[PDB]
Amino acid sequence: MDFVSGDKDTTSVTVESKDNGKRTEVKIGAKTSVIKDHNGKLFTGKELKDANNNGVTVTETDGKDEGNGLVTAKAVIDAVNKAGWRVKTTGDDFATVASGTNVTFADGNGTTAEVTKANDGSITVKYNVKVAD
Amino acid sequence: MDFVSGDKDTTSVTVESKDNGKRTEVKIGAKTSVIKDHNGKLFTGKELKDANNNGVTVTETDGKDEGNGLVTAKAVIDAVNKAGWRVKTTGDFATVASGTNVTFADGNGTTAEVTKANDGSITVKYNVKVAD
Amino acid sequence: MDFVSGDKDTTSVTVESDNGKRTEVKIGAKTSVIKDHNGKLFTGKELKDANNNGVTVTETDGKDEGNGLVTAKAVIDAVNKAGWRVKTTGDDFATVASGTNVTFADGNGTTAEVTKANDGSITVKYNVKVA
Repeated sequence: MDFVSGDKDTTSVTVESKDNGKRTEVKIGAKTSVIKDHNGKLFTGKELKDANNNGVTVTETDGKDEGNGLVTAKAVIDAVNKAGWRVKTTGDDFATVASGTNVTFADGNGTTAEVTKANDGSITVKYNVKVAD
Repeated sequence: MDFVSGDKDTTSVTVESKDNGKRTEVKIGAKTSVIKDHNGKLFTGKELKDANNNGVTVTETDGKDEGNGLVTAKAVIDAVNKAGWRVKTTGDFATVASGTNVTFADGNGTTAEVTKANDGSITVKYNVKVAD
Repeated sequence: MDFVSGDKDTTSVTVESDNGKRTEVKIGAKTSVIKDHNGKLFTGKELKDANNNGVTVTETDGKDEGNGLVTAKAVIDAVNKAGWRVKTTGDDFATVASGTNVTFADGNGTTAEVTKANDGSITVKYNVKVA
């Protein structure tokens, strides 16, 4: 009887006999991959390790990770929670706006901010000008 | 022959002999975790159940879920589709999820101009309207 | 002696034998593909049955209801192609995905000011330029 896996990356089955005889244990585990991220954009281990060098510290085990294995709930959740779109900050680079981050469209000098949300969920942002007298 | 699993959270293997005498069935399954969300931010079961109290009803089974198990496609899809960034509503916050249309329109004495570069980068610019 | 799986969609266990005496047991994990359209994530069946325009979905993915597990690449590719749409005046709509730079620039008689607080909260304000 042989025990082989469908996909070597998703499922890992190893048979050992660490009892020096007659006791054959079959270890069945799920190989999981880690999801990385940078500048609000999700990256794999190999991509982030090979393409980016600045400000990032990637381990050797994560460096060889090409993201072909499965993922847990926590990994996905944290990945999305660290992912989003970047906005240009004036004072002159970029700031990462992830999911759940509050963005307030306020009014300033001689302007009137009007941000509305329809029942369909569609967002309409509009600025007005006030000219009296 | 022994049948043990690598990780108890990702994989669950149970050996039983309930199917009558001499018939020993080995059930091998993958333990999956559920993904929750609130205000466009993804939370685990335990996180959503324990941190937030208002307007939310989380079951006891989901309350103990720490998200150490695997996840299915539909769960991830719905989670992302219920996740996004919040905007201040002037009338108090509104959740902007994936795929929802955000229209930058112009109003009184203003001119909306939203352009899309080849890089995919969006440039939003407002103008003032002074004719004659 | 039976080898059965808990969920047929998440886990697949098959016992096979080509001639006599060699019985191999293949255990693999059935994975589902995550699709997307207009920045919104869809399953295989949903995209295939509900959407007709501009999209070509295979039959194997057409029956996919997204009940199986997912790999890292699938999730990563799915999220990075998902996001929120903005009205472009050229018009129509434009899909803004994750990691995409959105610059609030100033124009005629306007002054753009986008600031980021310590909380990470973004405050965008427009000013008027009257010299």
